[PDB]
Amino acid sequence: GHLGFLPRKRAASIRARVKAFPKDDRSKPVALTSFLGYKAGMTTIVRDLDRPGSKFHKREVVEAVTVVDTPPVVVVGVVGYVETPRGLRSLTTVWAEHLSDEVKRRFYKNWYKSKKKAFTKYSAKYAQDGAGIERELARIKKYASVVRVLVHTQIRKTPLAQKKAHLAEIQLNGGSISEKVDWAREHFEKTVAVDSVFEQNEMIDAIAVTKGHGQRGYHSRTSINHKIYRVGKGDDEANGATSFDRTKKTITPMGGFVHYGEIKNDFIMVKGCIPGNRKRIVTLRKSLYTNTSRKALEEVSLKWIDTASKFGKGRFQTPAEKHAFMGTLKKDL
Amino acid sequence: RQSRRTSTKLKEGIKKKASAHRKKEKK
Amino acid sequence: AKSLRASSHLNAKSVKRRGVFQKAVDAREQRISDKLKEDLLKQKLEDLKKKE
Amino acid sequence: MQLSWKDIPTVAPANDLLDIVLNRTQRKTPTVIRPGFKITRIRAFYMRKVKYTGEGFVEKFEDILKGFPNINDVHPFHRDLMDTLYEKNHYKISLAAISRAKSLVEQVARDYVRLLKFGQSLFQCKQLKRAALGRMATIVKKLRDPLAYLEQVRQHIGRLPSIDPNTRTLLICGYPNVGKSSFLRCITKSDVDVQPYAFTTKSLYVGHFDYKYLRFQAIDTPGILMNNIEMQSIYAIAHLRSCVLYFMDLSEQCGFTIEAQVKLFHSIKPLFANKSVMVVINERAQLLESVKEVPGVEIMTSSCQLEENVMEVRNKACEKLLASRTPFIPESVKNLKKYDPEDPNRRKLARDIEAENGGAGVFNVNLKDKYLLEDDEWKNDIMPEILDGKNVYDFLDPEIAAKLQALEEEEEKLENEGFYN
Amino acid sequence: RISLGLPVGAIMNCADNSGARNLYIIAVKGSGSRLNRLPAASLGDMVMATVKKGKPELRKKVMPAIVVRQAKSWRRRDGVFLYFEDNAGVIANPKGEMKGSAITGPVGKECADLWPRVASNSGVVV
Amino acid sequence: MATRTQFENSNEIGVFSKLTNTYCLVAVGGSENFYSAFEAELGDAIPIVHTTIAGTRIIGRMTAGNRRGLLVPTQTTDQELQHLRNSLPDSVKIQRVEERLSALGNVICCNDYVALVHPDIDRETEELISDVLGVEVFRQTISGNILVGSYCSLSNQGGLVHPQTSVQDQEELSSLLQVPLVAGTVNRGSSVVGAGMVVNDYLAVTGLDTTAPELSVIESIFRLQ
Amino acid sequence: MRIYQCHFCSSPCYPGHGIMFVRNDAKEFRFCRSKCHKAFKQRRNPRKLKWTKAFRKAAGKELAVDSTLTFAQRRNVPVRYNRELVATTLKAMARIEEIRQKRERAFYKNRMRGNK
RNA sequence: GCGUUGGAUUGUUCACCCACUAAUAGGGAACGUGAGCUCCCUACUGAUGAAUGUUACCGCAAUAGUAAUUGAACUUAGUACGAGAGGAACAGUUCAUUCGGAUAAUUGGUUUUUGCGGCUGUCUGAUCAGGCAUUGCCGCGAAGCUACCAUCCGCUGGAUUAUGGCUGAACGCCUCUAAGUCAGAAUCCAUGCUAGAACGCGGUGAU
RNA sequence: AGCGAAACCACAGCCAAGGGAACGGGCUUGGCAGAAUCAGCGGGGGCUUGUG
Ligand SMILES: [Zn+2]
Repeated sequence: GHLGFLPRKRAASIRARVKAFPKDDRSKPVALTSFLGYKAGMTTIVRDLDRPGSKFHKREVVEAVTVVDTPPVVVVGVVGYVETPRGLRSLTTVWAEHLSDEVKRRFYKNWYKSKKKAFTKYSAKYAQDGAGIERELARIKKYASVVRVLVHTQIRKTPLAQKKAHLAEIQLNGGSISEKVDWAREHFEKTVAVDSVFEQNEMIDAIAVTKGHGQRGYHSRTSINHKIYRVGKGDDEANGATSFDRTKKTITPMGGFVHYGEIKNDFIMVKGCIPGNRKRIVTLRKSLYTNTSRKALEEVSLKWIDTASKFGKGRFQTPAEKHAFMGTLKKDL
Repeated sequence: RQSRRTSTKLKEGIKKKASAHRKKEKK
Repeated sequence: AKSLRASSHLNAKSVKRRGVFQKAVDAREQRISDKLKEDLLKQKLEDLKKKE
Repeated sequence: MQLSWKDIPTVAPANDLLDIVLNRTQRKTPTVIRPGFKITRIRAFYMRKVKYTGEGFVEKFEDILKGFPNINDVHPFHRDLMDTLYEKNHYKISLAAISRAKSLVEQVARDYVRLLKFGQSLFQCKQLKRAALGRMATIVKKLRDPLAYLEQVRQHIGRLPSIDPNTRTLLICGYPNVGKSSFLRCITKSDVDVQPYAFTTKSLYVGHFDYKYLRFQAIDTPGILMNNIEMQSIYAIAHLRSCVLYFMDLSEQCGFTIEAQVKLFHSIKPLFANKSVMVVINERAQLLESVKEVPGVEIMTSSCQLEENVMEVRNKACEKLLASRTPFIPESVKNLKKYDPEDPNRRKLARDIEAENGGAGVFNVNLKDKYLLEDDEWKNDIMPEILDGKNVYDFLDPEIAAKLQALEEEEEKLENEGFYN
Repeated sequence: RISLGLPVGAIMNCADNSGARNLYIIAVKGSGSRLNRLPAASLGDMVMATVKKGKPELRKKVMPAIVVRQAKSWRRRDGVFLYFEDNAGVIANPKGEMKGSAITGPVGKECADLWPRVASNSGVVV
Repeated sequence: MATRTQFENSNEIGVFSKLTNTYCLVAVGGSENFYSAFEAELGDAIPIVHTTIAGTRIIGRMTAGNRRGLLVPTQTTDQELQHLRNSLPDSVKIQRVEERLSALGNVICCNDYVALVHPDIDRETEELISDVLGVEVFRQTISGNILVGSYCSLSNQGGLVHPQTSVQDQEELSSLLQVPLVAGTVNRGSSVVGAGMVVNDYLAVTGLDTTAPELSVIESIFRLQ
Repeated sequence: MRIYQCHFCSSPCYPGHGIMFVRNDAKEFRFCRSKCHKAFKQRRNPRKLKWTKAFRKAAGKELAVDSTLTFAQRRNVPVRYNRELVATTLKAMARIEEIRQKRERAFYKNRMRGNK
């Protein structure tokens, strides 16, 4: 086997962590660098390949893509790390007062017995014009090279019963640290959209903990360069409808995904297969650099999204496709 | 890379080479 | 044959860097400054539903 | 084999050919043995080395003997062509000394290996290896005399023209600097030096051309007065199936007399009689017809400055070698001009359109704006293609709205009857 | 890429009117040196084949062959998976010129784009 | 008037293109030089059609046509059939034919007047060839060879077949087409000649290894100048 | 794309689904799943088995000939495309699907009579 | 750094030949893998684990390991080059080989939904109910076990060797070198990838 | 969950090199080493070179 993947041992968490972060462009205004979500099955996809110089130029091409449930995500804190001779050293993190039940729940292993007294005497540290709070912001604003944001999943929106929000650090590649903080100041408690991190037709890498078996498996793996096909939004009906097909249907197959629910909010559709399995948390980073290849230049024209039920077999797409073929039966009339 | 320790079998297998050079000169 | 760490593909994928996919990020960067900043304005509407 | 020799492996000058093979037995094979080994492993160590180098030189001379043509086996012309440039006997001994040497290095390997399996101690075992390579080397050291000559012949045969005796050949001959170099220069694209001295071109210059959709070649000869340069030109017409183009000059040029050209023709007559001679000229006028006594003769007065008369030579020579309801066309095709590649003001092709955008396998060949619609606004085609389990094309035809109205009338005639209760 | 189904030591049938009936596959041209496995051949691939049953003019000879029928379910980029009835192959010289004037039976789409004269010599394509 | 170009450095032009009096067919790929050669020769007078058939570059030896119509196989997809009517004028018709065989370029060797087809074809095809193209249809084989479009190239001026044709089949078949026949080669002594080159009334496009003795035969029978 | 009726089912076969077969007689044998495909190997008649439409179109369970069923002919002649001639097809196919189910629902009540 | 094949011979194998591929390099690790062949100790793969205010959440990174590989095709072209025969390459693209890491949307040995139809050995007073058959047989099947038998993915900066130089001594010329200095190998070292010191650290929540 | 042996036993058991004597296991010089324990494998016990 491969030597570099040693020790082949258990990951620390269900949530694998972003080892690297994208560099910096100081000319840009402030931008997030990554985003989190949950793996949700595999779907078949067809489109015409507008790749020049190709043996499959302009022809129809069929490929399996994974959909990842990515809800809008909420800031609860900002962090400042100083550069040291010894690397990096978070000198201060600072939070946002109005924390949700989901975030607080991350601070208790036993939520039921608890007196739920968590960010409380810290919330009374907030209760004034600022003073102590605005001090610790100025602390960061003075020193510290990289400014990272504390955020958590909106898991109540999720069709998962795990109920306990995941915390993940995501840094900021917007230039000047004065801007960095004065972007995190305004964006405390505010929910952050998925389409405001990634567009369609983009290369991204993904992180996830791998499908455990019986030691074998259950390692953190990062795959690199994967094209986002579709960014959909939960408020817009007909996600399955392309510019071609245009029949009103959701990307969710008839009766939800395999061991995963209805997709009642925003999602990402990524080329090929993300590591791990459905339910697992994945964090998507924006590829560290600019990989200008014709593999990355092409803007895709999706044709049709296979929304057949993968549980068992799928001969049809919508419930409207069952009774147009069957007609009408016993229990109906 | 080569070493710079003389192993004792050599360090004394030099003396027993040097002794052979003594009896060679006389004859 | 050339490696990934060879001098050929390193020079080739250095010239093309300043293409479209530095500006497509900037085109999306405004949507971060638009709808996400509209989330600041939408919650300011509900705060004016509470201040009334 | 064939008539072109260039694919000949290079011959190292003896001492170099040593340090190729006598070194090969040191990099490729094992090199270190302990004195406290089992004797059968020391025996085999050196047999592995002696027998490796034994094949080493043999392999090297297998490349040389098979890589050079055997002088007599080839062709009656080519046997002479190589004897005129090199000593044929010296060449044949250079085929035979290597052949004796090849069977000598095999003789060292078979003998010494048979002696080595009976070598008991290390010092017998090792010395017999050194003896093996010693006897091998001495064979190779004696070969410094032939292998330097075989190097000169490796380069000289390597640049030698590949002529074909069966193809439509035409020799260009005459005295040195008549105007034969000025002849081959314009008739065909082959660089021949025009320089006002004696032996300008020492070798055969070939000039390929085509006439009446058929393949011809013109071979230039050095020049005749016996010398080695002289003998190559003599055996050029003699062994090749060709018509001889002898050239003369009716002026003060060349340096040689016209009278010398007549005595040249009659003296070397024995060979070119059966070849059908063609003569072209670029007391004084009478002795030109003394050449006309020979059964095969022609005489033409020519000017080489103008291109017609020099071309008429080629036309006559080519004739010498050969003996021995209504259809529909659209009006818009005939009206438009033929394509001009160097034209500054013309319509642009895909080759030029896709080069302006960049590259070739980098611009996607756009199908749009190359097709004829009714209105050019919807040139950006959308098309639904599939509408719920049934594709659009299965229903898509013109005047289907009228066929819909035919089914719309069927609705009112089946509603009033009472199918829906 | 397409799936492999005609291994080393397979009895493919003849599809052209040269004289031969069947071809015995000894080695695959353009092969990967696998560990503890002999390489396999697919559609449109060139394979060294000796005639088992045919005519004395064709037999006793080692020659390359272009497979036109696979008979193991392969991938198409147009969604569907298909396979032929039986494993078969036509014989041709190193250039791509067909010895047989006409080809009986179907010829695969993946073989036809690759080889230009095979696309001309075919009776029924797909 | 006779041209010498290539596609994908392959001598078989007529496999990757089909040329008629009113239009031309071209496969889409990386190379545009193959399209450019026709673009130089023909211009913007008659259309040249960038298209695929069933999703293949092989196009000329899979379709048939002339001045009045165009034949396309059963394997033809909807969108490729769509773009073909998006390009071509009302003077040329287009029809898909439901078939056993796809190889239309191998079976139908046709000009504006006479069509040679396969003897094993169904009756519905022969009824549809004469209706759409406005031509006379004939079931005949050349020199024992069963695929006639592959081993023949045909236009209104002249017509070429492979060198293995008997003198009996040269003169009898020249009475069917009302024009003389020359049995010769294209692309340095190749048997497959209809696929080796494309020809109409005024233009003849051969592969780059077509020699001068071959080209002189082509200039003579197809009467270019 | 083209949605193909199955040889065994006559049920819609989507791209990526099912296995096609090509005979030495050479025509399309398109299947919706492996079940139908493995039944075809056993040389079973489609009209004999009951879960398909090949039986139901023949015996008299669902209507075989109708005005709405002829509209779904395998169309052949290519058309020039107009922005409004395909804008009507959207509302046309939605209208015909209503009638296709309703006259089948009318065929259902003419089948269910005899129980009363 | 990264790769190094398959077949007829074995009266003691002590010989070799055409088939492919980019190429089918030589050796060492002693009785290497003959305790894989004709209830003595511990390395290693992983797994918990007391302890340094408790408990928890976000981290950092000392160190250790490391990875991709080879070939063809389009344009550059039938251009340079050449008497012709022949015939490149950089730049720009598209796939494939093997390796490696993932993954199940399809394919497939699958299976104790022991899912449903059919038949049997055996019956119950007979239809029904299958009660049972060391897992009864057959048709097919989701869920799973799980595969080149499938699909996706597989990176850019420094510093160098050989070498080519620049200024330029020694040695009133010259010289890539001595003091300097520029470029440069699948190398090296980072970047990236894996793990996180259980006695390396930081920030923050709760009395 | 109960009942419950024996063989065996100077003493311990980390690498690297050196320790002259087919002797390294305690010594010399280094690398190192944190308590406690469970599951695998079939894992171990100045010689010479190229030209007689
Ligand atoms: Zn079916």
